[PDB]
Amino acid sequence: RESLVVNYEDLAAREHVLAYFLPEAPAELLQIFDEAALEVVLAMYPKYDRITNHIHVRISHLPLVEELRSLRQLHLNQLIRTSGVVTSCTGVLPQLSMVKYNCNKCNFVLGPFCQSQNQEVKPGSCPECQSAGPFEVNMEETIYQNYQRIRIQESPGKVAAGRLPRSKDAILLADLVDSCKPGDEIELTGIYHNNYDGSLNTANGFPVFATVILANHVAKKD
Amino acid sequence: VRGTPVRQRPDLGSAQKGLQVDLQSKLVIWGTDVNVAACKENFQRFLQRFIDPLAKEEENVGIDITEPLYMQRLGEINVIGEPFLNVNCEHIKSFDKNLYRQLISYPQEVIPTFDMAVNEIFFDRYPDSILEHQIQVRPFNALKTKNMRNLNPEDIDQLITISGMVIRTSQLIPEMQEAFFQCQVCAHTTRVEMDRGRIAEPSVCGRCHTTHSMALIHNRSLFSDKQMIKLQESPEDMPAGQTPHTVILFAHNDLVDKVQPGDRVNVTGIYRAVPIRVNPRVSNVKSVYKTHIDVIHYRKTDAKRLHGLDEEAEQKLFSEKRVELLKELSRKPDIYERLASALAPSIYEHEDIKKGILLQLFGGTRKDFSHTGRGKFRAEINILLCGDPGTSKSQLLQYVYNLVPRGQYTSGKGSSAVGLTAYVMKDPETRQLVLQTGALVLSDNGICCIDEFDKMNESTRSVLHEVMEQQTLSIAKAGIICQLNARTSVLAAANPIESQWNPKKTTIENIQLPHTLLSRFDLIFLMLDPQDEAYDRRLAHHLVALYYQLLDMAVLKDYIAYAHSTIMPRLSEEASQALIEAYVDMRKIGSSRGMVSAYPRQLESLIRLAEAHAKVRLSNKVEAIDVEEAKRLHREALKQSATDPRTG
Amino acid sequence: LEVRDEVAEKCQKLFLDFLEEFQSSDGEIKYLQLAEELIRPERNTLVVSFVDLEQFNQQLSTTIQEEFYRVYPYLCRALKTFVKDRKEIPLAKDFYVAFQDLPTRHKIRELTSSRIGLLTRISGQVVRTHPVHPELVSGTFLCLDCQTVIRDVEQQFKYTQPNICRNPVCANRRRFLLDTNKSRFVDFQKVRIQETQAELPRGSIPRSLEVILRAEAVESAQAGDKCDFTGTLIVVPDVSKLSTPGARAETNSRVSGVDGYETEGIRGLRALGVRDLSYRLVFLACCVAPTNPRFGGQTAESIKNQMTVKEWEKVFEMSQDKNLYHNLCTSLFPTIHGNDEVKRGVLLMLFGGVPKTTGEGTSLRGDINVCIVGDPSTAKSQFLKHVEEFSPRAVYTSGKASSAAGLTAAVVRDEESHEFVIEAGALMLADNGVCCIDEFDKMDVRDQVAIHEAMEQQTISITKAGVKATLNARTSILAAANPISGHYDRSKSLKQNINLSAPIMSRFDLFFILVDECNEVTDYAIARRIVDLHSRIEESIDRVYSLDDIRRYLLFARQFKPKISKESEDFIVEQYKHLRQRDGTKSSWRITVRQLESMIRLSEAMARMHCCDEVQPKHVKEAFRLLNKSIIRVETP
Amino acid sequence: LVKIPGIIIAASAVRAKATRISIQCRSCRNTLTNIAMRPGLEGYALPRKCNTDQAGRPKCPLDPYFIMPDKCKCVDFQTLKLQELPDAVPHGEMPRHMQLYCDRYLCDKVVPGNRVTIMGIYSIKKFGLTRDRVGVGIRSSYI
Amino acid sequence: CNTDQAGRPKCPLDPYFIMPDKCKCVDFQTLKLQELPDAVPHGEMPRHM
Ligand SMILES: Nc1ncnc2c1ncn2[C@@H]1O[C@H](COP(=O)(O)OP(=O)(O)O)[C@@H](O)[C@H]1O
Ligand SMILES: [Mg+2]
Ligand SMILES: [Zn+2]
Ligand SMILES: [Zn+2]
Ligand SMILES: [Zn+2]
Ligand SMILES: [Zn+2]
Repeated sequence: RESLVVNYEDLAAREHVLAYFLPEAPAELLQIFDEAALEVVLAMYPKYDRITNHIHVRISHLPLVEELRSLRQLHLNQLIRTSGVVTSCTGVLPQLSMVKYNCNKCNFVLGPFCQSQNQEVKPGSCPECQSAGPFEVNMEETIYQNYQRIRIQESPGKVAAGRLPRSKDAILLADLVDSCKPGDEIELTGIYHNNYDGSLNTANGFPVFATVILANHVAKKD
Repeated sequence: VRGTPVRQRPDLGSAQKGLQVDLQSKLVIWGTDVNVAACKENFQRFLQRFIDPLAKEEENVGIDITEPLYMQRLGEINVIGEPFLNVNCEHIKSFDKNLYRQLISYPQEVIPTFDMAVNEIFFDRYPDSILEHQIQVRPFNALKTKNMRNLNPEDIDQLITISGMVIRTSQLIPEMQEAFFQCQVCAHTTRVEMDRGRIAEPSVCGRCHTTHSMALIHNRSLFSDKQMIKLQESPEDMPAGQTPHTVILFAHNDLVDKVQPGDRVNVTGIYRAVPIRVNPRVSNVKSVYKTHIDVIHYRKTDAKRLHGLDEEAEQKLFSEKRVELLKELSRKPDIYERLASALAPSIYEHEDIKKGILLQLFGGTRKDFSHTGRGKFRAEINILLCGDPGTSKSQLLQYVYNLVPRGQYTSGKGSSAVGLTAYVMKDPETRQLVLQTGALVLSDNGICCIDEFDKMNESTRSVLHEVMEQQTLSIAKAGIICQLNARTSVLAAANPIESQWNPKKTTIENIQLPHTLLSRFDLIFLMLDPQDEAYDRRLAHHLVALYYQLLDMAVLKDYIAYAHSTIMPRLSEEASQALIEAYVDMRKIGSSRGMVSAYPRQLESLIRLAEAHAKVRLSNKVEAIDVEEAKRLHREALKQSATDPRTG
Repeated sequence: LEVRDEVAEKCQKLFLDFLEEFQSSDGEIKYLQLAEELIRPERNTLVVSFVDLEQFNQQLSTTIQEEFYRVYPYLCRALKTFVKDRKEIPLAKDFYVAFQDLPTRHKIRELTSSRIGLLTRISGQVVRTHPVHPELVSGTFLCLDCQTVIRDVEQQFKYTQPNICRNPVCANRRRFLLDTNKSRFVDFQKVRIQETQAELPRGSIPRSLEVILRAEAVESAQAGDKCDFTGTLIVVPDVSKLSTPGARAETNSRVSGVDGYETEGIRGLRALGVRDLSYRLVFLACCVAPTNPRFGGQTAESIKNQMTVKEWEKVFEMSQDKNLYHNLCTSLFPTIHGNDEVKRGVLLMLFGGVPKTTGEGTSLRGDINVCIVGDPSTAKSQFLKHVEEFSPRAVYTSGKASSAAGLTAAVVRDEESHEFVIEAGALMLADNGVCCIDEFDKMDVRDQVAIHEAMEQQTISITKAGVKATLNARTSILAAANPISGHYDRSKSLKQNINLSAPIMSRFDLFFILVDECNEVTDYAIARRIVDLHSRIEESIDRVYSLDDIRRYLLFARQFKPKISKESEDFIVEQYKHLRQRDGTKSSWRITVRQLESMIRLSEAMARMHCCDEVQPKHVKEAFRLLNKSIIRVETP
Repeated sequence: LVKIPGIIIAASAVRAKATRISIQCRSCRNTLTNIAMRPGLEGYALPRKCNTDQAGRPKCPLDPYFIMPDKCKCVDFQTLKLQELPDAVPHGEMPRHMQLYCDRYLCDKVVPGNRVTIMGIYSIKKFGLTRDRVGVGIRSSYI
Repeated sequence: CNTDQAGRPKCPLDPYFIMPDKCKCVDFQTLKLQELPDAVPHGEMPRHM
């Protein structure tokens, strides 16, 4: 399953300092937890390394649960818990994870560049011919990861008297794809995220930023 | 000049070089023959020495005729505080033809000289007056251009006057006038005024001498106001085959929001031709130029229409002598008959119909029911005419349309629901989706004349229920949902079934209109044809004398405007009792089979007609005579007398 | 030497003095007590009364009003210092100053350019509200030519890069990289408002403009509400598709292109930096309040607390007032004679029942729908207009003037982001309220289907233009219907008289028939009432309770959810048996279990009207009587 | 290599995809015949410099090559839209889709409506690694 | 290239060649000048321009 679910309640009960650190710096703490869990599972079953060579630590039972209407810039880059109903869910697209390239000027295979969720990895020169030539992805050597884009809106039952439900986009990566369906009632724990490419830097536009939620954990309620 | 700021005039466009050329080897401006000094002196002479010989006291209100007209205007300006001097181009032409020609052909140059002259005179006199800005002179009444499409390119960038109808008015466009730059290093601030439509940015700080550190702060600049007026020209010279013309006008900083849709105006402004960019994102411009009018002066006055809402609202509209004359006319015994006979002098012996039309023009008493929580009450008078296509019903509708301001016309199936209420169109000058009004909304505070009301499909006919009941129009479409106001008076004309009133059928079936629609009308006139030799001979002589060809329209306009402005009739006790009795009797008579029944809507119709008659008499108090006239009119129209319980 | 804005600094000092010295009647520092609450997170605005400011220092208030835009940042910094020297708020936290109670109010038509940048207050009707996106207020850029960091460059309602790299020997004016982790953001919402009905001139569309709500004002205005926004008219640059050249900005440096690089055409424009100066008026609202607040101060206790002492005393008096039923009827419809049953039905509609959801999930409707069918000129439209004017969240529409999109909802795409905004329709604006459909019969089936789905499942499902949503529409329906041929026929059934679809008719809780009986007594009474109304306009109306009091009482009572006791159950079943026996002459429409459901809802509405915690046999009896009277007999020769 | 069942709901016209191209320099007119195009949805970045500059000291420009059409070995290629089997779509769900690229003799082999089984390479568009679409590192997949 | 392109492929990056026939050339001479021997300080190498 390549995934390990850890209760935030027990995490705070045992090691509270990390529990406090987690919402403020979700990306870094999650990466460190990923590496630690990978090492522990390798020690338990050394033969497991040949399966995806990567483990995802999901967090459950986050104490503070916000609401889609109550997400403000104050929450950026923090692990927030919300609930909602999926309105749209695109198909499971394949995303670049450790991308390798072909220099289409000498055919050398530029090595594996880790693909981040916020910036399109682009190489510089070719280490062999030192050319900034076009380059092109080498799909045979590249290793991908599942990417699903869902939209979760406020439950109409939870919407107020005079109000329209608000919707937030979320990204499921490589273990959560197709873990929810349009119409499902889901709790989403994820990083309210802003710094990928979303900035209306075009004319006739206020400098507002689009936002998404890097889903770190999903729990259907049914 | 008294140190008061000289306000920039966007209506004159971006300034020019103002280059001067000596015509000898006198000192004209390049490309013109204006001679700013001579022009200014001549305009001062005109302003201080113009007397209109054949003027009339009625025409000029609050102005001593013998004293110089525009000097009195300057006195009024000093009294009030609005630095706008409206000057008549016909007066300029009469005083000096050459000055008039120079003003017409070179407005952008001549007008500022007039501003200078007027300010010099006005501060040489009244030297202690306070004004937010110098005086601006607005010429108008130029030699009327009959058809705006007779204008050749050799008439570009010059003053013209056109007559038209306001179709649409855009939102306010903030036009920059003084950019405010601030250094992002040392915060030194400077201001750059519009040079020729361009703002030359600092490019270097005058404080720390850093290059390209001065950023333009948008909301600390000085801005102007601009508005786009889509006006459908109403030319009086119409050649064969030419279609209606729509023209674009631009109003600047004080004429913004001075005209609403449906308003018929005479606009005086500069005929401007401008390039059009092939794309919004490129600076290439098509070799063909599109023209538009930069507005200088609105004129809401017309000699062949009633007085507009703004004119009536303005207090100093009538002289005391004119007010007393109108009061005398109201004091006459047969003022109602006199006004009715004045209406439509070319149509013979429709006394009751013309009385109904007169009451429609006068309207009822506008009442505020907000506290009651009852909803607006229609004070307008709705009239239906019924008769074959041999009577003057259509002529009456055309006369009302050509008479009233804010008069819209519709006929047969040439209209639709969306085209009568509102729709959405991509503005073909800003490429934005703007909402456009229908005929009913365009005639908001006026009259909609609907000919051939019978041959009008139910989809468009059903809209009139809301207009004639609530005076509102609740358009609830995808983009925006809003309740427009259409306080219009309906003048409908419908034909009988089988296009003739067959005496073998009762009135209701001959009319062929729903009970609800007929009840929404407060007057119905069955223009039946009596087989009377006397009537036929009188009408024949009338028509032949018309072919081989009074109460003046001016005093008619004045009477109606005065009545609307001041008279606000209220119900007296005797009128209230008379109305109650009249409604009960009307219900009793109309409870027959084929008669047009009566409802509380008919009671309200009687109330409105009584208020209208009170206005006609300038009573300011509704009473028994008014109620009796309302009842008699509502009976004679629809001919309750000639009918019987066995309707037919 | 970083030239100082002396006027703004003086304003800042004076405003800080006002904050730290001004006191209320009690004599304590009211704004100190208020700023005590600013320490908590998700709380970064202080509300200050312009009345208090003017009282403390008239010159300061006038300066702020006349130079609001330029001085506002200094006021914010003053508030920041005021909070800091007291408490330990985070160093990076920003504070904002909202102003309220501005004495003067302007009109959206009067929002001219002369009002740009100076404090103002306007009244508008919210059309739609966009989502809450972070906005860039000041970003720190990196130069891609020399890696110099240009720090704290302000954003003027547009993505603005540094005008020039700081490094003197580097003229980079294009290649900058924003540093998001170093930039600061503020909450941002764009809400489209339009001119109110009163302000409309003759023959004009309501002018619409968008207002910008910053932090702490970002979800206070909702579509359809009447709200007063206080802030500053501003201009935001726009790339407008004007076919004609207009105002342009270019450098004053007198450069010229050499042969082969002639500064002409697109190259010349790009070299001179020619850029069009096109602006559009936008409103930057620092605060929003309801135009006509319901309470001077969402459960029953919360509403009670929100009420003032006088308001709650009045509500309690009305609740304790026996005959409150008739009193409310008369107050709501003082100008309508007769039709006591219709008035009672409309009142019970305004109050509503208790919606429920079964264990299986079925949503039992809780709000009642009323349809008035009658002869022409019988006050059906007047009832609809009365309810629209009185009730909040009371929308009105005609039979055929609205489309499906304009009657349920529509979808547009957020012009400032990737998300989708939902333009609410009439049935959404009437959510948790009333929708008044006049000429209900004259509506096309394409819209009757939408209305039926609304009345059926209390929701509107929209799948359009790239978005799917399920809006909630818990709106009661007040319909006005003309009988076929215009005049109701007493010898036929209701279905034969009206042309409403059977599914539509079946779920109308109450159907009131207004037959125009030509009776002398009623004629005289109605004539007297009408003539009295037209003679004594402002007087002649003596409603024992004002509309505002009734609205407050409705808002308080709606929070009550009456129970149903066993005695009430027994009485209900007995009354249903009696009504069924009535059904067994021929009624204008049969009696099914839908009549029992309507009666239960009416009993709940009566209990809620009296604010009782238990449905009582008196309420059940009143509901049964109303329903029985509504169901008329079909008289035939 | 993947074998999947589906139903073709569309089939684009059959067009010409080049398998070989001959590019000629504008200055010296020298050619670079027979450049092996990759198969599938993929493009080719033309050489920026005329390598045959040794025939004369004066040099050819930058980006000098024009593709010569008449010297291209083209083949039939077609685009089809496969839709999941209706009996395969779970109860409450949407039909998944896929894009099919068909070659010389796979063109017009099937028509809209046919229920087919496709054996092919699961590949992503490779066209130069360059409001909506907030994702990064995502390329149009196809079979 | 300045030429107003008519939608064709644009001219190359460095398209310009000198037209020696269409040039106006003038005489130009380079001279060496030396500090006058008397003007040179006693112990000093002469300056050159
Ligand atoms: N019973 C009544 N009490 C008070 N006013 C009435 C009554 N009946 C009719 N009216 C008046 O007559 C007019 C007709 O009412 P309206 O709502 O248009 O009826 P309908 O719905 O049949 O069109 C209204 O202006 C109303 O004030
Ligand atoms: Mg009605
Ligand atoms: Zn290489
Ligand atoms: Zn500086
Ligand atoms: Zn730099
Ligand atoms: Zn070559």
